[PDB]
Amino acid sequence: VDCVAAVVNNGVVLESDVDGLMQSVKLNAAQARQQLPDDATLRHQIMERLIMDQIILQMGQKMGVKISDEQLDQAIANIAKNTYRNQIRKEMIISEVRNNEVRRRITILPQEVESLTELNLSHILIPLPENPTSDQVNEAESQARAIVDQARNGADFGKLAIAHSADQQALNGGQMGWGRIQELPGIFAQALSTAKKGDIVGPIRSGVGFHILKVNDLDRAYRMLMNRKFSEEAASWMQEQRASAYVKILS
Amino acid sequence: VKDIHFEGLQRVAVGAALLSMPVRTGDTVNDEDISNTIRALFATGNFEDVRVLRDGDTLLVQVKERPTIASITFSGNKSVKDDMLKQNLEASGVRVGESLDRTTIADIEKGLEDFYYSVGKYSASVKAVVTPLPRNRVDLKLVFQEGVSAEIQQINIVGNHAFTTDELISHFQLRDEVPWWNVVGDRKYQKQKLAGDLETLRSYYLDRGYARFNIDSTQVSLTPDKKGIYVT
Amino acid sequence: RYSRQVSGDEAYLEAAPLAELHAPAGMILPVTSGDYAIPVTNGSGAVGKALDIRPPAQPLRTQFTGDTASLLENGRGNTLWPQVVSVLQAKNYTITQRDDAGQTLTTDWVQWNRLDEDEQYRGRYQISVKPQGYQQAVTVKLLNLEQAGKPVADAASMQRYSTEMMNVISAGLD
Amino acid sequence: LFNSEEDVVKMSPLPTVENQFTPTTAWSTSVGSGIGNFYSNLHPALADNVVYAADRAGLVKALNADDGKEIWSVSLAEKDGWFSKEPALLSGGVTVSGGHVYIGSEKAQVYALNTSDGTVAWQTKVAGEALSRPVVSDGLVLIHTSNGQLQALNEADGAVKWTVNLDMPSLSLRGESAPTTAFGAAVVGGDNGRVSAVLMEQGQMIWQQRISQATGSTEIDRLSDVDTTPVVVNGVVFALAYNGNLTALDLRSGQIMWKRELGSVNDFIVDGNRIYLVDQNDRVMALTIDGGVTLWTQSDLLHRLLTSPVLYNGNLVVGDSEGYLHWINVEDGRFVAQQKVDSSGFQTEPVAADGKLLIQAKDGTVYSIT
Amino acid sequence: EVPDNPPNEIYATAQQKLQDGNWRQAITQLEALDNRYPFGPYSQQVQLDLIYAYYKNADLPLAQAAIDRFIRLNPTHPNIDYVMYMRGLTNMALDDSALQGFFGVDRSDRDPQHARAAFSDFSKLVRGYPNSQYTTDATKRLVFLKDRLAKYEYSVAEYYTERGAWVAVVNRVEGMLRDYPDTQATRDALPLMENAYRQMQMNAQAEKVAKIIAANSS
Repeated sequence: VDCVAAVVNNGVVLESDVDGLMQSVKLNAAQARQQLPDDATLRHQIMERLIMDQIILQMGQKMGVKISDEQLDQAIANIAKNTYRNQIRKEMIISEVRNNEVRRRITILPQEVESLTELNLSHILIPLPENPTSDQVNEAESQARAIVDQARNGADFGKLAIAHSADQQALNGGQMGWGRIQELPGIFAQALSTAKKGDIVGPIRSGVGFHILKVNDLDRAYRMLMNRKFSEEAASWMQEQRASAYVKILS
Repeated sequence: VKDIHFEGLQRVAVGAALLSMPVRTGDTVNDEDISNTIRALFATGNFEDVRVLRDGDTLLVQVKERPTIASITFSGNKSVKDDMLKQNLEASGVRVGESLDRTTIADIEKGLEDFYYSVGKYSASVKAVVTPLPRNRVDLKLVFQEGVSAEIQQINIVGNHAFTTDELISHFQLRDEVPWWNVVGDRKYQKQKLAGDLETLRSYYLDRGYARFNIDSTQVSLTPDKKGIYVT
Repeated sequence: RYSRQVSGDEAYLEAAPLAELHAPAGMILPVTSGDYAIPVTNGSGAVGKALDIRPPAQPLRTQFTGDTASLLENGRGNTLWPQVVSVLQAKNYTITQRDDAGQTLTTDWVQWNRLDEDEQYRGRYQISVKPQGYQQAVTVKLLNLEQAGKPVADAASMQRYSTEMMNVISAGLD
Repeated sequence: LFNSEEDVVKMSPLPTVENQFTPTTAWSTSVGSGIGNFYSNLHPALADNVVYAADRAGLVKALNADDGKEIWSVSLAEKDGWFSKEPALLSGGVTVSGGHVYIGSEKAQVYALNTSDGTVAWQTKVAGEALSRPVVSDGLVLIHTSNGQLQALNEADGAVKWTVNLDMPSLSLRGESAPTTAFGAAVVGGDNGRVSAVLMEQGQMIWQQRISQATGSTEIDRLSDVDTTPVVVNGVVFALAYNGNLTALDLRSGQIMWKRELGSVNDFIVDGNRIYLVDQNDRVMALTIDGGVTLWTQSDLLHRLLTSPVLYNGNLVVGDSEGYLHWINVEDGRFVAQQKVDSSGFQTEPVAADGKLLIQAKDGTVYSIT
Repeated sequence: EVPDNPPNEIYATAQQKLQDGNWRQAITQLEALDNRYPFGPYSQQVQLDLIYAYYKNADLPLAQAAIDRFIRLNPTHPNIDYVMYMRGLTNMALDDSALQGFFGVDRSDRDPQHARAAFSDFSKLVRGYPNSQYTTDATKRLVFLKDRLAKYEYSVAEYYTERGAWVAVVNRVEGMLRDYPDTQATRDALPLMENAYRQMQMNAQAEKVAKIIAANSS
């Protein structure tokens, strides 16, 4: 019964693809000791993930020039130490157009106009549209307060990150690896000043949505700025692309 | 493959339906192949809902047909004619007797907004209503809201030391103000009337031996209110 | 009648024939433009009220090449002959004298077409022999002399009508 | 009368009041009539504890502050033309410099007056009709006419020191843009859609930058002109078009950093690190300046025909065409109070030179809000 | 008004109402189903029926519009000779008033602009399709049109004789000779030519035209 889960412009949102997504995320959580969240809203989260995948796929797949595959074989061989191989290529082609389009929007001045440690931190996104259609910000603030409080109280992290986030890293708990104070968006200098490893960090106001940050751990300048820039402009671009779209639930 | 047949083919040619999808008969059937051919069903876009269902008996496919337009109506178009709107939708590939593209609805509305951009109704809103009909058809209600159109605030000729401004404005076609006791015209700016008015003004000066007189320029300005128009 | 004839005016038939102007000796006639020039064609055309001004019946495999009614790509073409027999037993309720099935050759009897327009009953017999031309099992009808009002009239226009009755019905159901 | 022939347009309803603290009208002093249903930028001036205002008729009022006392008034109407009673037709916003005031008219004549006595300094002919408020700097004054000609007049006596030609498309909006000065350079935005920085004292243009979207879905409308006043701070220039591109760049002919798809004609305010503005369609947005990323947005009211917002004692204040005036919290965009202060309506930009707020009613008189 | 019904029964009632002879509701339902389904296989036959219907009811301008539309959409339809013939027939029959034929006055000198166009259409038919069902009738009608045009030309020349503008009558009879040297009108009008040449004493050609007349006296 692989029916269509949603109507998304031209293509469709199917059931086998969400099945594959659930299988992959749950097996990875089993391997990586990440708590397996209850499939009450996990179904809808995976469905939303696939829907945004399809919309970002329609914007760009029809354009550009696909990608080669031998480099994919080499990369997966390195990462090792025909159903599976299909999803391996799609995440590269979807990121290729994503990596390209965000660069086109943002322009870069020479770094010398900007004059001149690594930390592990997680991120959670509350999807707020261009304007609160149902005044979501009103409830958004209440949910943000509740969830940051629960994070303080000592709840597990995979469940909270999975619960109702929106970004692509959210599946794996939303950890962004090691970052320094100057690869993070220009709104978290005060947040990193007023933070510590493992304590509470208040939610932050933003156009895209509030963000929950948990301190999980503790030539260059071009990438120093590029990381955080890329962050904010890619987030804004994906939000705007999602908003200007036609998606209908089917069930 | 033993048996293949499609539902809801009231107007659909079976030959096209079988030829579009890859598998026909006599090939292996598994989940990835059936999913791929389901994707290939929407390849033309001529469908709205096609799906595969789990059965131990042969094969069966559910299909829902795209509605085709039966008629179009334009209720709410006080100051314009229905037939021109019909021609406009004719040009935009929305000819009556075609599949109703629900995706394009916003573009259709916006195109009609640009159509009222010409007349002078700028704060207008058009809404679409979709009514299904038997035989799986569709009728369209086009609701038009022509709110308020542009109005000339004042005509301002500048630079003159022979004739007062009113003595000059009195002999144009477009008006900035009308007597309160009389109703014979409105301040409905038209792009064509500007050139005629400039010709009139040029004649008015030049007929009394102001030979060197010429226009420095003309200026039409819109207030960011879509109700006031200024002319200099 | 006002159904199958030109407008009531008929005074053009008695048109005086054209007498070409001879050229006297010593001089010739001027050049002709040829914009109003009358050619010569074959006769045997219905004139006056006799001409049948009625739109032609376009068949609706729909062979329309005169008597040629050989409709042919469906692999179940054999069962179309009993399917045509359904049209005979039911529908028109007509019958066939020598209706071969293995040879797929049916000799349907002469029918009686009468659909308004003061039309005398038309008796048309067809050769319903089903070929296999350029496709799977085809079916063909080959008409013959048709009685109608007269003993037999086989005008070009009426032949298109007589074939059409079967062409409409046979395509209509089968 | 013709409003009956047309069906009423759609307007967003008013939000909740919850007036936490209620200021009032400090004084309802009267300044002639109002500008009515004419679009003009004629805000009054605050100068050394007195106020200066005018009206389209030509009346100009100098009034005492802190009370509705009228120090003096002058009828600046035309008294020497074809009838010696012609309408003055004043539109240029008031300007103060030293003991002198500069006023602009939609009649190509700019008037300088002397303060404290009502005496007329002089009058000067300027190309095109003046609509932008004069800007005074370096013993000079600059005016942007709605003809495409930036013009400079000598401060001391009035003289055409230089002009700069600008490009004008066909159906541009009002050419109401006031250039601003920084380090001997005047920066402005024309109706072409391109901003320009120009060296003073000779008219030598320094650089020009294109700030506009694509050609739009069509050519009709989709106007790309810029009229909001560019803002220079920390050597950084901010400009904003009609369909709009938030263009921030470096003063030393420096190039753009970021662009965003927001347009407006109402001026924005830059304070500390925050940008505060109300755009076209009348939604209020607050952003940053390190990257210009959006901080928050509010669209509870929509198409309510606001004014240019103004900061005041910690929170923003915005007018309305209806006469409502709203207080916006600096954080979250929460309301503080809704003041039905006047029924005529608010059109012209406010002034907050001191801790005292003064605002002009479009069809009425000025009002002081505490 | 008319419900959206399958093309089957709407065409069936079209056929049977047309066979009945009632034409108002016939054209009504034809135009209705023509507007509704401008894609069905009926379209060719629908329009071929509608042209006949417009002709029979004398809605001739609309018949000409529809016939131009039909010619435009398929210029090489297998049975276009019929529609061309109908074009000529409508165009000719549009030149009748049905009252001057009551009283017997012949309309041979009224506005001959429809006659010319009908002639062009019939000539085009006979040129292209000399082996179709509409040959002899076309030839007879075309002879009639040629004689009518000749009659009009002779009428104008005769009036200019009464007025006494002999250059004009000379030119008109010369045009007769070049364009219709086959009808009775030119044979009758040659004496007007000889009279004209004798009037300006350009008689040197008067005897030439005199031989022209005399040679075919019998």
